[PDB]
Amino acid sequence: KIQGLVRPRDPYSNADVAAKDLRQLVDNTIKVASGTPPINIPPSMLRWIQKNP
Amino acid sequence: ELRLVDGTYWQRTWRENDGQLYVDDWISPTKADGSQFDEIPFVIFGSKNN
Repeated sequence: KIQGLVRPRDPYSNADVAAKDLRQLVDNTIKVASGTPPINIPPSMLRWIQKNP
Repeated sequence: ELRLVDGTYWQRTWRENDGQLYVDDWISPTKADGSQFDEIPFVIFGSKNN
């Protein structure tokens, strides 16, 4: 964004004015990685009580 | 389970309810008129033959 994009000028005067510029700013989105800790799901306990693994 | 006893067709199904193992009773499917069957209605097809 240009702050002093507008200047009060005088058509009769001839005095110089300092310049500005088109700055460029950058947005961001950080990446997050998650997961699941190893969970024991052996078939033995489910089969023992006669249940589908 | 498909079985052929003395030239008749019988089949057993195993219910196996979710979390269990249950089995149906014996029963013999029969045609529109009756007479049961003489061969199992299960055909196995392969590249060479059936």
